[PDB]
Amino acid sequence: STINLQKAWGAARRVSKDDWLEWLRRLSLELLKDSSSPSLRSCWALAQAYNPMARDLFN
Amino acid sequence: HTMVVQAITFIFKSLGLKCVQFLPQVMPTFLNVIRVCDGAIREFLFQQLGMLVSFVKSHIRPYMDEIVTLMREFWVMNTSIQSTIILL
Amino acid sequence: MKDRMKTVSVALVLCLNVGVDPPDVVKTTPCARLECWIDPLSMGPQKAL
Repeated sequence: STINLQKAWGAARRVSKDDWLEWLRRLSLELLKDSSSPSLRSCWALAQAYNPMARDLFN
Repeated sequence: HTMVVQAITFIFKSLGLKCVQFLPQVMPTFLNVIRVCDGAIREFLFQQLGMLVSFVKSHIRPYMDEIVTLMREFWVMNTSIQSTIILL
Repeated sequence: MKDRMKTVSVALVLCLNVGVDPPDVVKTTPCARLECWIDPLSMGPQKAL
């Protein structure tokens, strides 16, 4: 359960504002998809549609 | 609409007999949404409310008046909504 | 009525243990609380018991 995680971590080839923003979005969504607590995971489907909801479960 | 409630239900079932804490926060708004929406989601909201009541059992006392008022208002000879309300 | 009988002694066992709820129960906010027509939460545990 840490193959996608490693790819989301060690990309680090971004060269633009949008590229780093995409890195952030991918990192955030992935963290929700796989979480020990079931309550957080259930929100994943909504986050993909509404971004402002992300950046609130990030911490 | 849908996802927002679809998640909430899943939380309650997972928590067990501890979701009661969140009743004052959720219930006042939830009912207010049913009175002001489109004909395309009322049945789904009623079904989800039924599931919520099933999970919460006796701690649903203070909201029964508003629930009953809603059922009174939205009971019509239409065949579809009647089965949902009967199951509720 | 030949088979007369009587009762002479009474034992009153009370497992109250005021102030703490056992794991099995989750209680409503008002809840029912009177015991022998006394509210146990208006005093101290020993006096109420």
